[PDB]
Amino acid sequence: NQYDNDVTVWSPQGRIHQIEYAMEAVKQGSATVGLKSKTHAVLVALKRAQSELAAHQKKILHVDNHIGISIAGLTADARLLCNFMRQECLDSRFVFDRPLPVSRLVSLIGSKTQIPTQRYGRRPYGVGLLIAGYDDMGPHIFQTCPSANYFDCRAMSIGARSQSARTYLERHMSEFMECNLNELVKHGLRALRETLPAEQDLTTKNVSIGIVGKDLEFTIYDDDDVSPFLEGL
Amino acid sequence: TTTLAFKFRHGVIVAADSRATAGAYIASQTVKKVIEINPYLLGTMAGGAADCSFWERLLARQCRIYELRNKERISVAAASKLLANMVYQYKGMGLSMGTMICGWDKRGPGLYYVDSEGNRISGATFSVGSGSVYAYGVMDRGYSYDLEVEQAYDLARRAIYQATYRDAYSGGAVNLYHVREDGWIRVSSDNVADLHEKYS
Amino acid sequence: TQNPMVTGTSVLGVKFEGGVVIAADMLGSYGSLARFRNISRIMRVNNSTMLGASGDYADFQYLKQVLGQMVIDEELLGDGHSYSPRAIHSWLTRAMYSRRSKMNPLWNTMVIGGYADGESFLGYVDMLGVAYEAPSLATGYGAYLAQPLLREVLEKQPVLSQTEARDLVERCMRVLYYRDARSYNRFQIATVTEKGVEIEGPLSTETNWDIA
Amino acid sequence: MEYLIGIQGPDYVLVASDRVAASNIVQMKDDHDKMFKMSEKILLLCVGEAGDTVQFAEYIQKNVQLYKMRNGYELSPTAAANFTRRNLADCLRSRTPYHVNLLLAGYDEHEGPALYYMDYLAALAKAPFAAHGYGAFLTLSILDRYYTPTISRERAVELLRKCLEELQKRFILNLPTFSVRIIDKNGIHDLDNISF
Amino acid sequence: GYDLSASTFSPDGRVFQVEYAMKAVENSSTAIGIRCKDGVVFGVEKLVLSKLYEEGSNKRLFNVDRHVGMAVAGLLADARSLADIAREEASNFRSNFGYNIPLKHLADRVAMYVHAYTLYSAVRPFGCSFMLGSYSVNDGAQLYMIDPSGVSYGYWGCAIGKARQAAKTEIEKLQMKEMTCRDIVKEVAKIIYIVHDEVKDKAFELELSWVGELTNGRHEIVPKDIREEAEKYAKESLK
Amino acid sequence: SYDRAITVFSPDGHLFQVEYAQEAVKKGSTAVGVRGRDIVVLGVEKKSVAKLQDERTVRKICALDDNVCMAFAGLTADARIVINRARVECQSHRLTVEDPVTVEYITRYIASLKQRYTQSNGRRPFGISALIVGFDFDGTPRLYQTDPSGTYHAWKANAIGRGAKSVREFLEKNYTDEAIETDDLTIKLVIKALLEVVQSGGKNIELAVMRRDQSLKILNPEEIEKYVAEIE
Amino acid sequence: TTIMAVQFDGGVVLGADSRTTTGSYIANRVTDKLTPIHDRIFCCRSGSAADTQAVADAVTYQLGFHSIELNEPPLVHTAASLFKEMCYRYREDLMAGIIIAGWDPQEGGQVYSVPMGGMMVRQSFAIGGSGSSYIYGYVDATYREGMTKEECLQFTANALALAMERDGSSGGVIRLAAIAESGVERQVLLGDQIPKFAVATL
Amino acid sequence: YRGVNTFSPEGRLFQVEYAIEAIKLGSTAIGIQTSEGVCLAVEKRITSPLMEPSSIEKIVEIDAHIGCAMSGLIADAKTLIDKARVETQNHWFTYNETMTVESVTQAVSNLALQFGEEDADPGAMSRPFGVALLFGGVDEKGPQLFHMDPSGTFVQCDARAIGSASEGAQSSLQEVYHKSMTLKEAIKSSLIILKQVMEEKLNATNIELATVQPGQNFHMFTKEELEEVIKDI
Amino acid sequence: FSPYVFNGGTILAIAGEDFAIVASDTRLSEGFSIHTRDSPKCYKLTDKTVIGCSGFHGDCLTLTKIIEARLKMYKHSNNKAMTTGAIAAMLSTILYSRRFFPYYVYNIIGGLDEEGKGAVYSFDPVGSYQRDSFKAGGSASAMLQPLLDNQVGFKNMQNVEHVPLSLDRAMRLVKDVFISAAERDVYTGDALRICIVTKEGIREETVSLRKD
Ligand SMILES: CC(C)C[C@@H](C=O)NC(=O)[C@H](CC(C)C)NC(=O)[C@H](CC(C)C)NC(=O)OCc1ccccc1
Ligand SMILES: CC(C)C[C@@H](C=O)NC(=O)[C@H](CC(C)C)NC(=O)[C@H](CC(C)C)NC(=O)OCc1ccccc1
Repeated sequence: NQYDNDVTVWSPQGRIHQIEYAMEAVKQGSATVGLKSKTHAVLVALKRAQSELAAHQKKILHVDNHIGISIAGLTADARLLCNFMRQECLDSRFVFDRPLPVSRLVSLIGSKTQIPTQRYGRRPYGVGLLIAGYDDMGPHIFQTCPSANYFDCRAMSIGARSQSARTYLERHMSEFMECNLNELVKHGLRALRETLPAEQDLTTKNVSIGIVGKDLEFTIYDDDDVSPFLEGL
Repeated sequence: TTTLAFKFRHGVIVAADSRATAGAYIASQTVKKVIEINPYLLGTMAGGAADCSFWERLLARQCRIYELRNKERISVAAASKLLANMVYQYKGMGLSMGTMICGWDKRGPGLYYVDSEGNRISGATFSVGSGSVYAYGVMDRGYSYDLEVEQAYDLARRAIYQATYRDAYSGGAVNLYHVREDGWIRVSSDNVADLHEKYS
Repeated sequence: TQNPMVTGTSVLGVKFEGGVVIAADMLGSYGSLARFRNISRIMRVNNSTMLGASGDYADFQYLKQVLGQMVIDEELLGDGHSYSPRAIHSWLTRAMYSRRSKMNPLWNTMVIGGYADGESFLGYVDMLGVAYEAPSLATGYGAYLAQPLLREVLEKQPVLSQTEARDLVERCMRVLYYRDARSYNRFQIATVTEKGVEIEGPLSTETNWDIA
Repeated sequence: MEYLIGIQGPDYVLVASDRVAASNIVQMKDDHDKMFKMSEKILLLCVGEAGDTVQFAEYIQKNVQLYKMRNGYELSPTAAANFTRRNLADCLRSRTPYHVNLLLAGYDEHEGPALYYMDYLAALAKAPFAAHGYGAFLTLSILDRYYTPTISRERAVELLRKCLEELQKRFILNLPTFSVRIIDKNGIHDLDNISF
Repeated sequence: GYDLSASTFSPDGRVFQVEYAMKAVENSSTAIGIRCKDGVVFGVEKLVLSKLYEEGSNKRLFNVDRHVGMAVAGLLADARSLADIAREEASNFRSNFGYNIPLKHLADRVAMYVHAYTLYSAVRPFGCSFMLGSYSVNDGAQLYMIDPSGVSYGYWGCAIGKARQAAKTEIEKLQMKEMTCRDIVKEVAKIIYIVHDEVKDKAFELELSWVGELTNGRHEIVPKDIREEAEKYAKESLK
Repeated sequence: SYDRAITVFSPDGHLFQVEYAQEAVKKGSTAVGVRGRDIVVLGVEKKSVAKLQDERTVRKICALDDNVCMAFAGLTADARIVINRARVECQSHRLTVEDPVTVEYITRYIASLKQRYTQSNGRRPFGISALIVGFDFDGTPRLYQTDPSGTYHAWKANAIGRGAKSVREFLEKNYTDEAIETDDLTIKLVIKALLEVVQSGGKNIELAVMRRDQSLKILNPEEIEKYVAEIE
Repeated sequence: TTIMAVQFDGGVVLGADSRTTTGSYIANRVTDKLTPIHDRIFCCRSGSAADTQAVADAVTYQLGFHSIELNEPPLVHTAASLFKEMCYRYREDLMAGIIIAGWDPQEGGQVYSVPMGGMMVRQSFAIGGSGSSYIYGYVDATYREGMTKEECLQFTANALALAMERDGSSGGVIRLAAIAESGVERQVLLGDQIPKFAVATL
Repeated sequence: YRGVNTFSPEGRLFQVEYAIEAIKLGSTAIGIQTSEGVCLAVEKRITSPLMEPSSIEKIVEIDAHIGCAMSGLIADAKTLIDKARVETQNHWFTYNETMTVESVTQAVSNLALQFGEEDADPGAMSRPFGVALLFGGVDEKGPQLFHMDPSGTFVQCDARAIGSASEGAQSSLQEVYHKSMTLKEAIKSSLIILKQVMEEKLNATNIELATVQPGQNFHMFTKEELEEVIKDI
Repeated sequence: FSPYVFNGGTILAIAGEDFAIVASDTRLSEGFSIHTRDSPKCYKLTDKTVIGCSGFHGDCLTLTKIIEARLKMYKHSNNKAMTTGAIAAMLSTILYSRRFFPYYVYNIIGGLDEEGKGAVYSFDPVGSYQRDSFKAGGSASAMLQPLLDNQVGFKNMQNVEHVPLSLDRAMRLVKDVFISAAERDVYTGDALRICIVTKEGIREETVSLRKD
C-alpha cells in the first residue's frame, strides 16, 4: 500500500496506480456516446442531476465552430481543459486564419495532459473527453483519458455503465458510415438508452445532443430542442 | 473646453460645455463631460478625451468596490485621493487630465480639483479647461455663498456661455448639474445658440 | 534590422488561369554596388506556395530558415493537412507586424503566390504588417514602373493565360532593367500550377533595344 | 514659485508660508496649506513640483507617525530631518526623483529648537533662519540685517512682517496671505495669518 | 523502502525505479527493426484493443525528422512526449548548424534527455523503449535503440516488448547484412506474425515503415501494395 | 522557497493546525474586554511579576492607532508581528482614505491576515487571539475579537485565554445596562471578572482604559488597588 | 583592409593585407588577419578588430566542441553557418565582415562570404574590406574557371597588391594560405616579393 | 505522505472529500428561486448572548443584482466573495453591462480548486475552500439561483439547502416547492423549514433573509420586516 | 524607421429607426501609389453589428482580428452573443490598452441596439468613443460630416419638417456624399461598399466611383 500515493512512483508490476485511479474517476462519471458518419460527427450525452430540484449538469461544451467535446469526470478539470482547447483553436485562427485540424488539437491535449503524470506534486487530469469535429479530412471522433493517451475512433462511449453502449456501437458499426444525420443521431440515442438502468427512459431533460457536419457549425441541442430527435425511437 | 463647479448654501453646482475638437476640427458637439460616478458623486472631464473617460471610469469601478467592501459610500476626499494616486504613477508620460470631483459626503458638500500634473486641492469654486480663464471672470463677479438655487443655475449657465463665446475650443450645449444632500440631479441642457438669443 | 545592408530590388507577380507567376532578379546590392550577382530571391515554400522578397537579404534568409522549418514540421505529422498559400500569407503578416511592433522590423517586402483547391492566390506583405491580395503585385520600384502595365492589361482582360502572363512579366522586367538603377539583367521566373512549383534558370532580358 | 521662511529663536521656531495654489496664470486656491504636521513638535514645509510635494511629505509623515506608534516616543527633529534627507537622496538617482524644497522645524526637550534647510538635491543644512522660493532672494538680506540669536518671539513676528512687506512692495508675484505657525516646548501653535 | 525513488541506490547498487520502468516496457506488444544494406525497416504488432478504433489509431511509428524514423513500445503517452523532444532536437540542430542531424548525434541527445529523468525524485523514468532509424548516402543506414535507463547502442536487428526473446531468435537467421529493403520488408512481416500469440491476444494490425535508398533517404510508411504483399507472404509462411 | 502545505483538511473536515493553534491560544494568560456606554476597558491577568522583570516591556495591551487598541492571548512573538502589521496598515489607511481607521476595518484586516496564513503554502497559523477595542469617528464604542482561524465578531463583552469559559460565563450573568451605567462601574465589572480566575487580585492584573476623545490610558497600581478595595 | 579567398579543385587559397588602423595611425602593420578556426578551415577578418576577434574565438570554441561530439571533421558549411548565426543575431552590435574558406571531405574546397548583416552565400571567389572596392573590376576581368593552386596564389597576390597600393587602410605585407587535404601552407610576401605595377609618369 | 493532489482508489480526491465533509459543520442556509424573484435565508447560530448578531454576515451582496449565502468555514469565503465582486466590476468596466449569475458563479468556481503544493505559485492556496455558496440574482434570463461546492462544481437549482441540516431541509423543500410559487410563499416556506431545522427558537435576531427581484436591487430584510414575516409564519 | 504609414480610406455610418448603414471606399494606397482597388474597410462582427476601420492598414488588420477573437471569447464564457454597446465599450478598452503606442486606426461601429433601433458609435485612436446618429471618419471625414449634419441633422435650416430618415433616402445620401468626396479627396474613390444592418440580416451593395 506504498506504491499508490504518488504519480512519480512506479509499482513493481510497472504500473502507476495514481494514473489508474484517475482512469477510475471517469468511470464514476455519467455516460456519453460519440459516433461519426461520412458527413457528420455526433455527440449524445446523458445528463444527471444531484437533486430533483437541481438542473441537470451540462456535458457538451463549445470549443470552436468545428470542434466540440463531451466530458465525463471532474468538471473543474473539464473546464480547465476546455479553456486550453479554446485558446489553441483561437491562436490557430489568429495566426493562420484557418481552423485548427482536429487531430493536431488532440495531439496538443495529450502533450499537455502528459506533463502532470511525470512530475512530483502534480496529478493527472481527472476527466475523459469525447472530441467531435470536422476538418479538411472529414468528420472526426476522438477519445481522451486521464492518462495522456488518445484514440482516433469511429464510435466510442465513456462513463458509468458504458460497456452496454460500446456493445451496441460495435454491433451496428457497419451502418454508421452511410446513414443520414437523423439516422446517425438515433443510433447514438439507442446506444445511450442501453446504458440506462432498465426502468428509466430517455427524456428531454436528461439528453443533450451535439452535431457538427460539412456545412453545419457545431451546435448543441438541449431541452425541447431534443424532442425532434427523440420522436421516433 | 470649459468645466465649472462651485459650492454654495444648497450644495455644489457643476456645469460644462459639450464640444470635442481634433486639432482645429470640431469632432463632436454632444460630448457628456460630466461622469455620474455614484448617485452622490460626480466627475468632470477636461483635457484628453480618452484619458479622462478611462480614468474616471476606473475611479467609478474603484469607488463601487470600496462601497461593497466597507458597506459605506466613499467620501469625496477619498475618491479624489484615489484618482490622484492612480494618475501619479504615470507622471511625465504624457497623460492630460483635469478633473473636478463633486459630491456630498458625511462631512458635507465637497469639491476637489485633480490634475494629471499631480495637483489635488479643495476649494469653494473651480474652473478647468481651455475656457476656464473666461469662466472665472463671470463666476467670480457673480458668485456668493448665499445664492438662491435659481440664481446659481443662471450664474453657471452664464459663465459657461461667456466662455464658449470667447474660446474657440468650447461650445455646444451647457449641461448643468446640482448635487444635494440626497444626490445629484440633471438640471437642464441648454444649447448655446438658444442662450445667445436669451442673453441678447 | 534597423538599417538594411544588402538588399534586393523589386519583385513582380501576376496570376493567370490555373496558376501564378513571380519574377525577380538575382542581385544583392550593397548600397549602389552590384556585390552579389547570383543569389536567388525566390523560395519554394511548399508544393503549392512560392515566395519572393525584396529588401534586406539576410532577413529574407532568416525567413527562409524559419518558414522552411515549419513546413518540415507539418509534413512530419503526415495527417493530410498542409499549409495553404493563404495560411502562409497570414503567418507572414503576423510575423512582420509583431517585429514592427517590437521596433525590430524584418526589412522586407514579400510576394506570396500559390495555387490550391483550383484557385490562385497572390498576396503582398510589407515590413510594417500591411497585407492584401491583388491580381498583380510589384514591390519596390515595380510599383511605379511595372504595376501600371500589369494593371492596364488586367483591366482590359481580367483573366490571362500562362503564355500571356509570362510575356507580360518579361516586358515588365525589361522596363525595370531600363529605368531601375539597382536592377540586374539576370533574373528568375517561378511558376505554381496544379503540377507544383517550378523555378526557371537565370533568364536574361535579351530584348534590350538601345537606339540612341 | 511658492515661499517658505523660518526663524529660530532661543526657545522657539517661527515658520511662515504663502497660501497660493497657482495653475498657469490663475490662482486656483487662496488658502493653501504647505505645512505638514510630522508630530506634536515637528513641522515640514514642502514646496516644489506639483504632486511631488504632497506625495513626499505625506510619505514622510506616515513613517514618522509610524515610528511614534511603534516605539512609544516621537522622533527627534534631527532624526526626522536626517530621515527625510536619506529618503530624498535615495530617490535622487532613481527613475522617480522628487523635486521638492523643504524646511523642517521642530523642538526637542533636550536639544531645543531646530530649523533645517533642504533643497531638491537632498543637501541638509542647519541654519538660524532660511527661506525658499524666489522671494528668498529679497528677504534673506532683511533677515541677515535684523536677526539676532536672542530675538524674542514678538520681535521675530515683527521681523517676519518686514520680510513679507518687502515681498508685497518688490516681488512680482501676488502673495496676499501667509500662514504663520510657531513651535516651542508646548507644541505647535497657529498664529493669525499675516494678510494684506 | 529502497525502491520508492530514482534518487536512492539499493544496498547492492540498483535503481529499482528504473528497473520497474523497464518492466512496464516489457508488457507492451513487440516491435522490431532490422538494418540492411540499402536502408532500415520498422515493424510493429499493433493490437486492436477494440473494434471501434479507427485503422491507424495510436500509431507507434513516428517521423522525428524527414530522414529519421522512430518505433516505440510501452506507455504510449511517454513515447509521444519523447518523439516531440526528438523533433525539437532535430529542428534545433538544423537551425544552428544548417544541415540534417546525424542519427548518432540525435540518439545521443535524446538518450541524455532520457537519462536526466533517472537522477532525481522530482520526476520519474520514462516507461518506454524506442528505436531510431535513418539512411544517408554519406553515413549509410543506421539503427539505434534507447531504454528507460538512457542507454543507446547501435544494432543490426532489435526487438522490444513482450516477445523480445522470441523475436531476437527469429532475427538471428535473417543474415541482414547483405539484403535489400524490398526483401527485408517481407522478412519483418514474417517475424511479427510468428512471435505474435493469437491464442492470448485477439487480433493485431501490422504497421510498417522504412528509410533507405529506395525512398531517397526520407522515412515514410511502406506503400499499401507492398504491405499487402508482405502480409500475404507472412500468412502463407505460417502454414 | 519552502512551499509545503502545512494546513490541510482531515477526515471529518477538520484543520488540525488551526485547532492546535487554538489550544495554543488557550494556554495564554487571560484577557477581558467590555464595551461601555462611553468607555471601552481592557483587562489582562499577569501570570507573575517576578519582582525582577521590567514591566514596561511586557505589556500585553498595545495601541494600533490613536483611536484603536488591542490585547492578545497566545504566542507573544506572533502577537508582536500581527501588531506591527496592523500599525502599518492603520497609517496606510490614513494616508489614502485621509480618515482614521474604524475598529471594524482593522479587525477585518487582521482577520484576513490570519486566514491567509491558514491557507498559504509553507506557513504556520498565527497562534493568537486578539481583542480589539476603540471608538469610530461617529463616536460609537466598538469591541471585536479575532481567532487564529481568521473569523471575527463584535462583542458586548468577551474574554480570551486561560479559563476564558468561566470569565465569559461570569460576564454573561453580570453584564447589564445598569452595570455599564457609569465609567467607574464598567471598570469594576472588568476587575471582578478577572478576579474570578486570577488569585491575588490587584497586584496580578493590568488594566487599560480608552475614552471617546482621550487616548489610551493605563491605570496605575494605586488606582487598581483602590478599585479592588471598593469591590470588596 | 582587403581580404580575398579563391576556390580551386581540391582546396582554397586565402589572402589578406597586414594593416590595422585607428584613424590615420597604423597601430599594427604586421597584423595576421587569417584566423584558423579549425584544421583545414580558416576565416579572413575585416571590419572591427575587437568584434572579429571575439566572434572568431566564439566560433572556434563552438566548432571544436561540435567536432569532438560528432567524432568527425567539421564541414566548412557548418563553420560558415555558425558565423552567420552570430553575425546575424548581433548585426546591430557587430561591425564584422568575414569570409570562411576551407576544405572538407564531403564537398572539397569551399569559400563562403558573410558580409555585414549576417547573410551567407557560397562563392567561387570572394573579396571584402575597405580596399576590396578597388579590385572589383580586376578580379572580374582576370578570373578564370579551372585555375590551379599556383595560379590562384598568383591571382590573389596580384589582387591584394593592387588594393594595398590604392587603399589607404591597406598595406604592409601579404599573408597567404593554401588549404587542401594535404594541409595548410602559409607564406608571407614582403618587400620586393609583392607584385609590382609601374606607376605612369608624364 | 498523502500529498494534497492525491486520488483515492475510487477516484475521489481526498482533500475535496474532506472539504465537502467540512460543509456539514456550517449552519443551514436555504435559497428558493421564483419567477417573481429569488430569496436567501440563513441561520445565524448565535453562540453566546454577549455576541452582537449584527456582526454575523452570512449573506453578502456581490453587486446590485447578485447576492450570496455562505455555509462552512466562513473565513474562507472572504476571498471568494472579494473575487466575485472584483470580477463583476471588471465586467461592467469593460463591457458596460452586468455579469449574469452563471458567469459570476463560473468565475468563482474556476478560482476554487486552483490549489497546489509544487510548482504552483509563491503563495498559492494549499487547500480547497471549505465553503458552499448560494448565488442568487436577476439577469437577462430573470431570477437565477446557483449552488457552488468546494469541488468547483456549480449548477443552477430551483431550490437548494446547504449546511448541517441540508438532509431534511432538502426533503421539506421537495414537498413544498412548485414552479408557480410566488416570492411571498417562498419566503414563508423558507422560514418554516428554517424554524423546523434550527435547534434554537426562531426569532428576528438569529436569522438573515435577503431577496433580489427584477425591479428592486439586492435587499436584506431589516428587523421590522423580519418580525412581520415570522409573525404569520 | 517609422512604424506608421497612412493608407487612406473613408468610412461612414448612419443610424435609423430600424436600420444601420456602414459604408466605406475600397481604395488602399501608400504615398502617391495605389496598392489595390478592392480592399473594403467594412467588417462584419455579428448578425447585427458592423465595424469600419480606416487608417494604418497594418493596425486595421490586427485590431479586426483581435476584435474577432474577443467576440468568440465572450460568447464562450457568457453563452450569448455580444451587443453593439458591449462591443463599443470593449473596443474602447482595447484601444486604450495601447495608449502609449496607439493603434493608428479610426473606427465606427454601426448596428442595432437591444431595442432593435439603429446605433452608431464613433471612436478616436486611443479609445475615446461616443454614441451618435451619424458619423464619418477617415481621409474625407471633414468633407462628409458637414452635409450629413445639414441633411440628416437639419442643422442651419428653418421651417423644415423633421421627417424620420428612411432607408432609401439614407442610401441615396450615402452614395452622394461619397461621390462628392471622390471628386476632391485623392485617397478615396475606387468603389463604394455599403453594409445595411436590419432585423432580417446584413445586406451588402457595391457602387463604382471614379478611378482617378
Ligand atoms: C471629453 C473632453 C476631454 C473633450 C475635449 C475637452 O478638452 N477634448 C479635446 O478638446 C481634446 C483636445 C485638447 C483640447 C486636449 N480632443 C481629443 O482628445 C480628441 C477627442 C475626439 C472626440 C476627437 N481626440 C484627440 O485629440 O485624439 C488624438 C490623439 C491620438 C493619439 C493619442 C492621443 C491623442
Ligand atoms: C584586425 C582586422 C581583422 C580588422 C581591422 C582591419 O581593417 N580593423 C581596423 O583596423 C579598424 C578600422 C576602422 C573600424 C577604424 N579598427 C579597429 O577595429 C580599432 C578601432 C576601434 C575604435 C573600432 N583599431 C584598433 O585600435 O586596433 C587595435 C588592434 C591592433 C592590432 C590588432 C588588433 C587590434
